[PDB]
Amino acid sequence: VLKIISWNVNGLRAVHRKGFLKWFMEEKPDILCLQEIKAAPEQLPRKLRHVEGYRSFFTPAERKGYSGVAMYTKVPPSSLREGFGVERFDTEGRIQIADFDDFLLYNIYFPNGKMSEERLKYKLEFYDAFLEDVNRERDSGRNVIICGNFNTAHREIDLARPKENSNVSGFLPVERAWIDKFIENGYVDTFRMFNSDPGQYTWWSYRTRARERNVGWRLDYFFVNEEFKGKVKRSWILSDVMGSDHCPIGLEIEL
Amino acid sequence: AVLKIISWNVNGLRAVHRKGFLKWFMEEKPDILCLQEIKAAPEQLPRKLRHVEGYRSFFTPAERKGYSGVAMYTKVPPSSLREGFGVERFDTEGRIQIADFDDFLLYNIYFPNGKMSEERLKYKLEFYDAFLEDVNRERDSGRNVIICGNFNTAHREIDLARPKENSNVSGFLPVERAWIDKFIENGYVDTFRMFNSDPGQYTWWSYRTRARERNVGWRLDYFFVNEEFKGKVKRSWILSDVMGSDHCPIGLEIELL
DNA sequence: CGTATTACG
DNA sequence: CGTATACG
Repeated sequence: VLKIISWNVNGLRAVHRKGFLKWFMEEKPDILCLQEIKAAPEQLPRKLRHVEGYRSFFTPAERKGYSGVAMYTKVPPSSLREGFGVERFDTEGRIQIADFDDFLLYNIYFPNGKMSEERLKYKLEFYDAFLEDVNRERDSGRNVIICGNFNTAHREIDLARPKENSNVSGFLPVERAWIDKFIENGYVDTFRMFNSDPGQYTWWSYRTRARERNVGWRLDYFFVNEEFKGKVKRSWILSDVMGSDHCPIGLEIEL
Repeated sequence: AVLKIISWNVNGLRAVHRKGFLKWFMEEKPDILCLQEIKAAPEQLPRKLRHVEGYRSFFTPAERKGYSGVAMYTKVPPSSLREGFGVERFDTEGRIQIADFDDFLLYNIYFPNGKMSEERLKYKLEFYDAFLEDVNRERDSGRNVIICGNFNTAHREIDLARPKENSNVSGFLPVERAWIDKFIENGYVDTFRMFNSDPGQYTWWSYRTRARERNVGWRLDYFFVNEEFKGKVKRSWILSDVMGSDHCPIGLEIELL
């Protein structure tokens, strides 16, 4: 079994100050995917770039201190691709696609659509660009694992206040429909394979102290292509790991 | 009666508020509180910071957002408050309040820091010149004056822990030290030194080197009076245990009648 | 070091 | 609420 953890850390330097490395060394994932690092490698301490027993990969945005994704792994991939082949989507530090032979691992920080209509439109086009790429690979016979911050709660069970958020980016009908479509394209929301409970969230607003009252949203997911779903042994939420407004999520994969 | 004035370069009034400023303020209960480097306009402050029970507040922010700025809280409001010397470049940086309490004028002044450039050192020195013309005109007209705030210069070698290594650092340049000498010769008295002639008495310490815990400091904050008023000064002291900023507060007590 | 700026979330 | 250039 291989353990993969995904975490939108909302600042890698920030979580580092809070004890990221202590947590990392206790949890011992085989592969760790991070989103929203808000750093390029040259701004990171050495102990963050060089972690014992892991190869690290950093894919920053062009804009300083914005977005960015990272991957640490005990076995290195045979390749790592950092975009879809579309400039506007490939320069925000949102995409790592690592080839582990048994599977391709997509580590994706999907755009947030809250700030503006243009950014909602960018988010939905990113979604489409993502789906084209992953389908190309799956069709070629590759098995695929996708984790990261999708920035959308899929169904009503996936946030504490569905009614109030019907017109808020993150629970818009159009966004929820893209996830339906993604699933209908042959992919499985792994957490829902094992847990059909409500109150299971991965993000809580800092602003209203939402975490202590568990007023959250499930924005972070592990998906696999349906042909690969038999190899998924566990999908869970690391609810109690603090340090970010998102908590980590986990996947156990056989082979 | 006995009047207590406290001066404090807070380095962010919202910051000190978050650290317990109002609690300290209620404990100390000065008659007048002068603050420098508030880094805020009144609209950025909560209502309870704008209006403290028993005090009237006067905020004089810089044109630039979150930069500089001075404020004053007083139990008895002044008859008038002037917010400049009448020189535009000196009057737009939120550095000047001149309040008339009838018995005296109180200047609450955040003097400029000259460390960043030659341009800003020249600015500081010209601001010193404009300040001296102002206070002299008021004094010459028959007013007693109290001047407090952050002068941004340690006067003598006793006024900082490391005088030699700062001989060419703004804050301890011969030209700056000489200006304080000149201000004094114009008929003004550094009140702290009326009562305390010891070394190790400082009001500012660098955050960057954790200087405060080793007391590697500078005396940058002062209360001056015109010499004719000095017999009214009962005490002048440093509130060195009061945390929350890289400066500590200073105090003056005066007795009128 | 630490408090502001503005952008983003 | 909190994590990402200017001044001091």
